Amino acid sequence: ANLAPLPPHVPEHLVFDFDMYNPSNLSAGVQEAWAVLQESNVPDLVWTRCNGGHWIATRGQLIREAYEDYRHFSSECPFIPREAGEAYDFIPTSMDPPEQRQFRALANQVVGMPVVDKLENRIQELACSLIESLRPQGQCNFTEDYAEPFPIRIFMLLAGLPEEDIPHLKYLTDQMTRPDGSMTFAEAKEALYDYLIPIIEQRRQKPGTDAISIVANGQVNGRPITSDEAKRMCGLLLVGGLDTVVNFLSFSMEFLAKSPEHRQELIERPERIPAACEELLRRFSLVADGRILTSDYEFHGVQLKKGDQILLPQMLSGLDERENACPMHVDFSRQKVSHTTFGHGSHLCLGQHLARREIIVTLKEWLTRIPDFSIAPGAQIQHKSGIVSGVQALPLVWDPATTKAV
Ligand code: HEM
Repeated sequence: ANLAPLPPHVPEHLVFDFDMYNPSNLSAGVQEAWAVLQESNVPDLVWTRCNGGHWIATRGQLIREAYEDYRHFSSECPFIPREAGEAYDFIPTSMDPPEQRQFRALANQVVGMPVVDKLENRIQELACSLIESLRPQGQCNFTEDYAEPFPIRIFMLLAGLPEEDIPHLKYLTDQMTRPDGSMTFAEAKEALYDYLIPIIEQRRQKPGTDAISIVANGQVNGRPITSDEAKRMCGLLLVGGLDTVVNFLSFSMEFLAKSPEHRQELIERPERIPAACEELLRRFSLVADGRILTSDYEFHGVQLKKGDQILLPQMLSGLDERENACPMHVDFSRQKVSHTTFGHGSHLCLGQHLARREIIVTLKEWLTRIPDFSIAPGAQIQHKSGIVSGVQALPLVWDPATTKAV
């Protein structure tokens, strides 16, 4: 890899060239690959020369800490590389309190608990339809057959966007989280905003009841939201809607496809599913963004310099043995599932209730109809890493004679 020149103020012993877009031991799994940052030979706060050079807090306590101190760690540049953090202007994430506060309130109206509760029937229906549709096939490509359509259509439904725009939209968000080099972030950004601008003006003239209409005609600071702000808020919703649960579902199903005992457990004790959901969210956490130093600052003995970027992997907190014993083992009965999978501080994920709902429904509905399944033989499952990690393909197979329509 191409390392960037070690800045003068960075100690050589703090260097650890970890590449968040292509971790060295990715073949062992993306979480495993990131967990190497937590080995004994790695300091708690290191500096990677990769992707332009930036710090990485490797421990749950430091990640939580930095996330709570927005005064030193600004959300103004939350992505690595720097070009990505700059071209990034999403709302409410590119804002630090108290500003993001109002915008966070409005985004909550469109994805908050009340919306989720109201959409629960639709969510349940879709899961049941998708699964009953596959149950007899005796096989499927989970990533394209379920993980993608289930959450995305629910989001398209909630946003009032045609399911026909999904391919184009999904490619653009994936470009922002796991860049393939085809275009810069600013370009993926633009392409995404190009799609929204007309829609926003449209729903501004003729407001509807969809999320985009609600956002576009919402109010912030006691006054109306601008088209720009509406667009920046919606760009983020698109990413959360098309590139989060979509990826997380595959990590969990890959796992269940190999854990017959874990499946049996939720089959018999469905009351355990919400706990299983939280534990899988810990073990298969997948997000990693960060902050930018607002000024020179000494953190846990390390001298941080104004302008310095620091990755605070939400993914690492719950994997930290200091936070959970035997962090790599999945135990649905963990007395306390500690994690920051949905973030920490003033930017706690607003779509986590929807995510949990979607996850719990999948677990229940899938295991009901298709209790016994496994990964297709010879299949090699591969992961991908970035601001949000995912799974390349997930071929599953099963005996329809063991399934059952409900
Ligand atoms: C498994 C699913 C998901 C995970 C793991 C996840 C994770 C995250 C994380 C870690 C943050 C904080 C980032 C930071 O502090 O810089 C965040 C913020 C946010 N997420 Fe999610 N998210 C998920 C699903 C969703 C969904 C489905 C939506 C729906 C559009 C969504 C909407 C948001 C919003 C609006 C914010 C901004 C909150 C703020 O800045 O105050 N997320 N998400």
